[PDB]
Amino acid sequence: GSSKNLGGKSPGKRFGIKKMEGHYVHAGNILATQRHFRWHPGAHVGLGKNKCLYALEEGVVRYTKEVYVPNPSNSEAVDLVTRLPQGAVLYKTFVHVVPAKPEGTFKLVAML
Amino acid sequence: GSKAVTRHRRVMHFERQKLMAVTEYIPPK
RNA sequence: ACCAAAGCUAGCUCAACAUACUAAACAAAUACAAAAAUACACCAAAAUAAAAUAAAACAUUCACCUAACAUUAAAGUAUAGGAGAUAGAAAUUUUUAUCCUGACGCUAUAGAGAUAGUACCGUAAGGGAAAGAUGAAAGAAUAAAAUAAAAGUAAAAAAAAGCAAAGAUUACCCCUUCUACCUUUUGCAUAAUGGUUUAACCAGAAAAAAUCUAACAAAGAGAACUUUAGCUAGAUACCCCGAAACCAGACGAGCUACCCAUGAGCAGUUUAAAAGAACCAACUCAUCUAUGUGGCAAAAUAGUGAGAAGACUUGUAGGUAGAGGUGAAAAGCCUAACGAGCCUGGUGAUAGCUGGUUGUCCGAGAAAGAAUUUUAGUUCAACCUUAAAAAUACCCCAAAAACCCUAAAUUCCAAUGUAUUUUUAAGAGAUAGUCUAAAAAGGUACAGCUUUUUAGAAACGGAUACAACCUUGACUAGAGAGUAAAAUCUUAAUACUACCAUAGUAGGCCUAAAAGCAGCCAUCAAUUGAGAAAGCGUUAAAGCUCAACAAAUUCACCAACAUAAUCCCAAAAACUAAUAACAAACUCCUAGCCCAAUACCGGACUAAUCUAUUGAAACAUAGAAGCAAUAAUGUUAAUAUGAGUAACAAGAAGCCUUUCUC
RNA sequence: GUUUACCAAAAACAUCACCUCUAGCAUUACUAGUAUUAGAGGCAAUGCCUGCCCAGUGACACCAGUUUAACGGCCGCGGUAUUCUGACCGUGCAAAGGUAGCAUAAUCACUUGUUCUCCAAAUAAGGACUUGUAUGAAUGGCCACACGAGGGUUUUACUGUCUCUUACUUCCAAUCAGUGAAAUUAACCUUCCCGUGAAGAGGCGGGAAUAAAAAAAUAAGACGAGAAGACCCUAUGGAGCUUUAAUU
RNA sequence: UCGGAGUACAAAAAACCCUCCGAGUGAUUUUAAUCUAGACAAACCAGUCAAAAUAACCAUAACAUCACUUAUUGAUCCAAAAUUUUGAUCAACGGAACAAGUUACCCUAGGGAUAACAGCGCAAUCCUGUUCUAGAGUUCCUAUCGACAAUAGGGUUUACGACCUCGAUGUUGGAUCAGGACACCCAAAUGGUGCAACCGCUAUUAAAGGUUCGUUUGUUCAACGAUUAAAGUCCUACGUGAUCUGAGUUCAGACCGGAGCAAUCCAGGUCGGUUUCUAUCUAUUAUAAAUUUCUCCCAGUACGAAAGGACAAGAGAAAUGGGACCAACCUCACAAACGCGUCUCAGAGAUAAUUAAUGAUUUAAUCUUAACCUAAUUAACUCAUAAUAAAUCCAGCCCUAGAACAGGGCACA
RNA sequence: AGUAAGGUCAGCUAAAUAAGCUAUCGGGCCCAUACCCCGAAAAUGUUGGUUAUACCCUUCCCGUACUACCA
Ligand SMILES: *C(=O)[C@H](CCSC)NC=O
Ligand SMILES: [K+]
Ligand SMILES: [K+]
Ligand SMILES: [K+]
Ligand SMILES: [K+]
Ligand SMILES: [K+]
Ligand SMILES: [K+]
Ligand SMILES: [K+]
Ligand SMILES: [K+]
Ligand SMILES: [K+]
Ligand SMILES: [K+]
Ligand SMILES: [K+]
Ligand SMILES: [K+]
Ligand SMILES: [K+]
Ligand SMILES: [K+]
Ligand SMILES: [K+]
Ligand SMILES: [K+]
Ligand SMILES: [K+]
Ligand SMILES: [K+]
Ligand SMILES: [K+]
Ligand SMILES: [Mg+2]
Ligand SMILES: [Mg+2]
Ligand SMILES: [Mg+2]
Ligand SMILES: [Mg+2]
Ligand SMILES: [Mg+2]
Ligand SMILES: [Mg+2]
Ligand SMILES: [Mg+2]
Ligand SMILES: [Mg+2]
Ligand SMILES: [Mg+2]
Ligand SMILES: [Mg+2]
Ligand SMILES: [Mg+2]
Ligand SMILES: [Mg+2]
Ligand SMILES: [Mg+2]
Ligand SMILES: [Mg+2]
Ligand SMILES: [Mg+2]
Ligand SMILES: [Mg+2]
Ligand SMILES: [Mg+2]
Ligand SMILES: [Mg+2]
Ligand SMILES: [Mg+2]
Ligand SMILES: [Mg+2]
Ligand SMILES: [Mg+2]
Ligand SMILES: [Mg+2]
Ligand SMILES: [Mg+2]
Ligand SMILES: [Mg+2]
Ligand SMILES: [Mg+2]
Ligand SMILES: [Mg+2]
Ligand SMILES: [Mg+2]
Ligand SMILES: [Mg+2]
Ligand SMILES: [Mg+2]
Ligand SMILES: [Mg+2]
Ligand SMILES: [Mg+2]
Ligand SMILES: [Mg+2]
Ligand SMILES: [Mg+2]
Ligand SMILES: [Mg+2]
Ligand SMILES: [Mg+2]
Ligand SMILES: [Mg+2]
Ligand SMILES: [Mg+2]
Ligand SMILES: [Mg+2]
Ligand SMILES: [Mg+2]
Ligand SMILES: [Mg+2]
Ligand SMILES: [Mg+2]
Ligand SMILES: [Mg+2]
Ligand SMILES: [Mg+2]
Ligand SMILES: [Mg+2]
Ligand SMILES: [Mg+2]
Ligand SMILES: [Mg+2]
Ligand SMILES: [Mg+2]
Ligand SMILES: [Mg+2]
Ligand SMILES: [Mg+2]
Ligand SMILES: [Mg+2]
Ligand SMILES: [Mg+2]
Ligand SMILES: [Mg+2]
Ligand SMILES: [Mg+2]
Ligand SMILES: [Mg+2]
Ligand SMILES: [Mg+2]
Ligand SMILES: [Mg+2]
Ligand SMILES: [Mg+2]
Ligand SMILES: [Mg+2]
Ligand SMILES: [Mg+2]
Ligand SMILES: [Mg+2]
Ligand SMILES: [Mg+2]
Ligand SMILES: [Mg+2]
Ligand SMILES: [Mg+2]
Ligand SMILES: [Mg+2]
Ligand SMILES: [Mg+2]
Ligand SMILES: [Mg+2]
Ligand SMILES: [Mg+2]
Ligand SMILES: [Mg+2]
Ligand SMILES: [Mg+2]
Ligand SMILES: [Mg+2]
Ligand SMILES: [Mg+2]
Ligand SMILES: [Mg+2]
Ligand SMILES: [Mg+2]
Ligand SMILES: [Mg+2]
Ligand SMILES: [Mg+2]
Ligand SMILES: [Mg+2]
Ligand SMILES: [Mg+2]
Ligand SMILES: [Mg+2]
Ligand SMILES: [Mg+2]
Ligand SMILES: [Mg+2]
Ligand SMILES: [Mg+2]
Ligand SMILES: [Mg+2]
Ligand SMILES: [Mg+2]
Ligand SMILES: [Mg+2]
Ligand SMILES: [Mg+2]
Ligand SMILES: [Mg+2]
Ligand SMILES: [Mg+2]
Ligand SMILES: [Mg+2]
Ligand SMILES: [Mg+2]
Ligand SMILES: [Mg+2]
Ligand SMILES: [Mg+2]
Ligand SMILES: [Mg+2]
Ligand SMILES: [Mg+2]
Ligand SMILES: [Mg+2]
Ligand SMILES: [Mg+2]
Ligand SMILES: [Mg+2]
Ligand SMILES: [Mg+2]
Ligand SMILES: [Mg+2]
Ligand SMILES: [Mg+2]
Ligand SMILES: [Mg+2]
Ligand SMILES: [Mg+2]
Ligand SMILES: [Mg+2]
Ligand SMILES: [Mg+2]
Ligand SMILES: [Mg+2]
Ligand SMILES: [Mg+2]
Ligand SMILES: [Mg+2]
Ligand SMILES: [Mg+2]
Ligand SMILES: [Mg+2]
Ligand SMILES: [Mg+2]
Ligand SMILES: [Mg+2]
Ligand SMILES: [Mg+2]
Ligand SMILES: [Mg+2]
Ligand SMILES: [Mg+2]
Ligand SMILES: [Mg+2]
Ligand SMILES: [Mg+2]
Ligand SMILES: [Mg+2]
Ligand SMILES: [Mg+2]
Ligand SMILES: [Mg+2]
Ligand SMILES: [Mg+2]
Ligand SMILES: [Mg+2]
Ligand SMILES: [Mg+2]
Ligand SMILES: [Mg+2]
Ligand SMILES: [Mg+2]
Ligand SMILES: [Mg+2]
Ligand SMILES: [Mg+2]
Ligand SMILES: [Mg+2]
Ligand SMILES: [Mg+2]
Ligand SMILES: [Mg+2]
Ligand SMILES: [Mg+2]
Ligand SMILES: [Mg+2]
Ligand SMILES: [Mg+2]
Ligand SMILES: [Mg+2]
Ligand SMILES: [Mg+2]
Ligand SMILES: [Mg+2]
Ligand SMILES: [Mg+2]
Repeated sequence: GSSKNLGGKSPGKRFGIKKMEGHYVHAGNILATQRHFRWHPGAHVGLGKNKCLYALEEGVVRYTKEVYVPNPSNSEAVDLVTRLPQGAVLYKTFVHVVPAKPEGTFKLVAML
Repeated sequence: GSKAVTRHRRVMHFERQKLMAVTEYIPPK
């Protein structure tokens, strides 16, 4: 007969994880890009409008499993928490960047 | 080449045939 | 020993100088149909060049391409361009005369086409060759000297067997081992392409950026420019053959289509007929068949046919010319090819397409991701080559990477093992893939099928033969040695035989009839022993047999599956001792010059020419190029094979030229 | 009568006839003519006929409009007389809805339609039946005389066409004498069978056969020789023809 | 062209004329600024995020939101608008500023990279055999058949793939000559039967020989007439055109119907239409030892209620095929050749299915991949037998011998 | 096979404002029937989705239509 399926061709968006644990990253480097929320941002990690994770401070990237406390203004998320049984807590994975360089140091500029 | 599952007792690779012949069952004597 | 071989002149090429540029010969005849002494005339003319090509198509555009007055610079700048391809000035600058001119140009397939625009092929425009060799004397031809070396033959035919050879061997064969060579492909002994063989001739060319060497250096360069180590100079580079076509100008209607002039043919026979009537010759066309097919003939011969007083055949001569002529339209004919002639010029037209591409040796060495009137091609990325700089590359433990279920396993990373990797500067090729194992998809859970991902391979050994499977780190020499993959695969299977039968009772029900034996229901009971029945049978009965008596005691689940076409296919073998043996490009042993390859790239040497200096029985260091041919249905010339084969011709006798036969 | 000189001589073209169209006129055609003339075309004598349609296109008028012997066109759905058929009726669209005639034809397919005659036997031939839903009226329909190197069928007569080949002559042929060519050719010391293999082997593998040469024959193979396949596809390769392609 | 899910199971990437959903924009107001560290992605062109800093406004305020939110889009040049800015189903969506048909009148460069014919691969389709019995067969599975299903093999048909050939592998049917297979049509032997006999149905074994002549069609096929012991199936480049045929397909001409405004087109029909080759090599160029039908007879017997009606054995005559010959007839104008005419044509061994005897494993029985002996029994095949037979005159002439070369005669002829 | 394309009252048409004609049903006129006049009833093939429906899309079903070519 004839083909009925159309438009199935599309290149991948290269969504995935960029920096593994232990990689030394600087401020602005994109830790990971994702379609849905696969890894939630953690300490010293921002979040762009396209749900990409970028480090805010120079340091070492670390991955961690932590608890999830949703924003009360998010109606869908708080509803899921409400229906949970008393003995359960949500767990999500997070990406952290432990700072390495200190904020600054004091040096002698003038001795009057 | 043929599929993984066929209807005609797919002929094994010659190296695999030696494997099937050296791993036979020898009943105790 | 024939055929052949050798020679160095003829002359030519590119300049320079230069008079200033249609030669030589013109007695007579020369534009009547040229080379024919002699009569009232006409005579003459101009209209932009177009296109093949480039823009990967093609419409605007496309250098030079008729007419510039040059050189050093301004400058490939200003501008003009489907602003694409490419096209491209000027203002303003520079330039000292005459001699010193000859040759790192050829030597008879070269150099002009040339011994010559002559032979010869074309009606015409036009195309256009091959061809020379003695010596001081050939007024030394019983003449002399020289290579006796190409293919092809002769001297001298051949003796089983094989890409014609190698290993050898006392010995030519006999033995053993080897699927011609290029091109083109995933893969060719292939029955895919090309070549009969020999000689001669025939195909890589450019310097912007770069690397190597050198001069001078914050400056370099013999003006005009470039400059934050640069500038100047040298060296290192990019082919040949081929279309159908397109445009312009010439020459062709002596063949043929049609027409205008001027002529010439149609006998007999039949009819008041010279009626596009009738029979049949000359004459003109060419229906059918057979010979012929490199033929007698680039369209014919033999037989047979149609017209034959007309819209008919035919001679001479003239007219219409390619964007056209002509046509009783067949897209016919216009000089043996006309969906539009031929010749020359534009022309070395242009081809992503086919074929070809000439010495030795050595180093490293790539199968496809993305766009594309693009998938027969290009331009990028990856990979790779040459040179250079730098520091980290592979392997990589623990930790770490998602939410319903989910395998093999990947990503990332210290150690460790090992030398690899990145960056910078130059680059081309490739971008048409085949199978095996693994995970999938389409299909017939078909294909030597097709589309992707991971991995492997493309032995001169093994699977008899064999691109893809297995053994293998591809050097040279040896008449040494150890080993790896590996050589005939299993079963071809099933005997089951004694003895013996009687009770209630045709159990109830059911049905035409149901007596163990359609069905329903129940399944008790005599006898030590035997089921209200396991099978067969009867319309229903009867009857046979099997369970139970006794007798008696090898073992007994299961395992059976037709055939193809030229002629079956190593020969053969059940036991003398087997973790044997024989067996490679692997690995040891003795010496070394110390490890394969297609496209592309790198390096070292070198045959033969000329020139600058050496050399002086034929070379050395350098500088230059018409610098190397087993392959283009290659060119010219010469040789073979087919083959002494196909095919060709003269009537007889005699007294020789006269009589006979047709 | 004419045509594809060199594979088609015909059913093609031409042709007398009929019809449409354009032109009122002078020194080179038409024409030394003047609408009973002359050109641009169609269709094919004669005979009987040539039906309906200017909506579209074209032409004319160049305005309304007029023209089909100008290019061209010339219909559905549903019901209805016991059954069948459909005179008739409802409804819709059109510029009109295929009229006369002929017909399984040279006429898509169905197709070897059905039937009769011809034959011992008929996918042939002739005569009828006939929606041919794709026949059809000067892109002409239909009928007939004569004519035809056109195409098909039948009877009669003849015969080597054939059942079934044979005899004898001439040109070829083979031997002798003379002259002496062509396509072709990688090298060949040039076998058969099965198997293998770029999938059809003289050459590889496993086996068989095997003194060497000459002359005369038959054509199975050498994917025989001949023409860089005419079929097919590809090429940002050509050309001829047509127009409602683009530019002009 | 762009996005989402599976193929792509766990970092990324990853294809098909693969399987399923979408997009070529709306609604609303929070109308969303300037400037810069660092990165994801990627051939390129493009696409994406983004701290700090400045301005805006709670006076130390930057993510427009929702619809699977992911896609909702277009490069230069050029054109228009104020200079801010805008412009394409350029959808062939990395886009030529603007361009359709047909060629069977075709041409050129190439491709077996790519089709038609043939081989090969494969077996969907096709063919052949077996396993399984529900049932058909009055009762009765398998005398003859056998649904729903199982399994093995053949390579004939139409397909599928595009692997060898497009610097050519010539293509249907006939004519000639046939080579081969057996899944056998006839001829021979045999088992079973719903087999009395006759005529049949079915199965096993056997391939030496044989398998007709005509009307229509180009036909293979098929229908029909007549006959035969039977008019087999199939392979061989659906054998065979360097042997022939060209009616059909399959060029250029021409009509009819249809499609197209036309040029032209139609696996739609009709009429016409060049069939080349001198053989280099390989291969090859005569032994025989028959086969079938019909008649008569057995016999109107066997067998059957009757109707019907045999086999074996015996005898004879023809036909085809192999190999020969002219007395006659006939072809016949040579003394010969020739058919339409005449002549001749064979014994033994050996077997397959199947049938029977003796007999053990199993003291019965049982034809025995149990032994010994022995019997009835297809065709091939093999052989008896028959043909051939002398080594070494050969110039010349003749010949019923012959292409050449050979061979037989030449004493009485 | 593929593509194209349609279904609406009993029937045929036009619109989606489901209308018009006819048929069918009731009544009147006439001696009766028909004509004629008057009144009433009647449907969007099918499934799902189209803000909600209909003209649309989708599914199912019937039937219609073109093409099937070069060797
Ligand atoms: C099929 O017809 C084709 C020829 C086309 S041109 C007559 N066959 C070729 O072999
Ligand atoms: K070839
Ligand atoms: K080729
Ligand atoms: K070649
Ligand atoms: K003339
Ligand atoms: K001649
Ligand atoms: K190309
Ligand atoms: K009973
Ligand atoms: K004629
Ligand atoms: K009109
Ligand atoms: K008829
Ligand atoms: K004629
Ligand atoms: K032959
Ligand atoms: K494009
Ligand atoms: K198949
Ligand atoms: K071919
Ligand atoms: K036979
Ligand atoms: K040969
Ligand atoms: K005779
Ligand atoms: K037994
Ligand atoms: Mg993709
Ligand atoms: Mg996807
Ligand atoms: Mg595979
Ligand atoms: Mg161009
Ligand atoms: Mg080009
Ligand atoms: Mg020009
Ligand atoms: Mg401009
Ligand atoms: Mg010369
Ligand atoms: Mg020379
Ligand atoms: Mg010589
Ligand atoms: Mg040898
Ligand atoms: Mg090979
Ligand atoms: Mg190939
Ligand atoms: Mg290649
Ligand atoms: Mg070859
Ligand atoms: Mg080729
Ligand atoms: Mg050749
Ligand atoms: Mg330079
Ligand atoms: Mg041009
Ligand atoms: Mg011209
Ligand atoms: Mg003339
Ligand atoms: Mg006369
Ligand atoms: Mg006459
Ligand atoms: Mg003529
Ligand atoms: Mg003649
Ligand atoms: Mg003749
Ligand atoms: Mg004659
Ligand atoms: Mg005549
Ligand atoms: Mg006549
Ligand atoms: Mg002229
Ligand atoms: Mg013309
Ligand atoms: Mg004429
Ligand atoms: Mg014509
Ligand atoms: Mg024509
Ligand atoms: Mg000519
Ligand atoms: Mg060229
Ligand atoms: Mg590719
Ligand atoms: Mg590159
Ligand atoms: Mg780990
Ligand atoms: Mg590391
Ligand atoms: Mg390519
Ligand atoms: Mg592949
Ligand atoms: Mg494959
Ligand atoms: Mg392929
Ligand atoms: Mg790979
Ligand atoms: Mg080997
Ligand atoms: Mg080694
Ligand atoms: Mg018992
Ligand atoms: Mg059988
Ligand atoms: Mg053998
Ligand atoms: Mg060894
Ligand atoms: Mg190497
Ligand atoms: Mg290659
Ligand atoms: Mg030198
Ligand atoms: Mg040279
Ligand atoms: Mg040479
Ligand atoms: Mg040739
Ligand atoms: Mg050559
Ligand atoms: Mg010579
Ligand atoms: Mg010779
Ligand atoms: Mg010869
Ligand atoms: Mg001769
Ligand atoms: Mg005539
Ligand atoms: Mg002709
Ligand atoms: Mg003719
Ligand atoms: Mg009239
Ligand atoms: Mg008429
Ligand atoms: Mg006519
Ligand atoms: Mg006519
Ligand atoms: Mg009319
Ligand atoms: Mg009008
Ligand atoms: Mg009639
Ligand atoms: Mg008629
Ligand atoms: Mg018809
Ligand atoms: Mg006929
Ligand atoms: Mg006939
Ligand atoms: Mg008739
Ligand atoms: Mg018609
Ligand atoms: Mg008309
Ligand atoms: Mg007509
Ligand atoms: Mg007349
Ligand atoms: Mg006639
Ligand atoms: Mg007769
Ligand atoms: Mg001779
Ligand atoms: Mg030999
Ligand atoms: Mg073979
Ligand atoms: Mg061999
Ligand atoms: Mg051998
Ligand atoms: Mg001869
Ligand atoms: Mg011969
Ligand atoms: Mg060969
Ligand atoms: Mg052949
Ligand atoms: Mg050939
Ligand atoms: Mg070619
Ligand atoms: Mg063609
Ligand atoms: Mg292209
Ligand atoms: Mg072109
Ligand atoms: Mg061109
Ligand atoms: Mg032209
Ligand atoms: Mg136009
Ligand atoms: Mg990146
Ligand atoms: Mg900020
Ligand atoms: Mg542009
Ligand atoms: Mg594109
Ligand atoms: Mg893209
Ligand atoms: Mg462009
Ligand atoms: Mg034609
Ligand atoms: Mg060609
Ligand atoms: Mg390919
Ligand atoms: Mg063939
Ligand atoms: Mg084929
Ligand atoms: Mg073949
Ligand atoms: Mg099979
Ligand atoms: Mg039954
Ligand atoms: Mg099967
Ligand atoms: Mg192929
Ligand atoms: Mg060839
Ligand atoms: Mg035959
Ligand atoms: Mg035979
Ligand atoms: Mg048999
Ligand atoms: Mg029989
Ligand atoms: Mg054949
Ligand atoms: Mg034939
Ligand atoms: Mg022939
Ligand atoms: Mg042949
Ligand atoms: Mg013909
Ligand atoms: Mg016509
Ligand atoms: Mg004829
Ligand atoms: Mg014909
Ligand atoms: Mg011969
Ligand atoms: Mg011959
Ligand atoms: Mg008898
Ligand atoms: Mg016994
Ligand atoms: Mg014997
Ligand atoms: Mg003698």
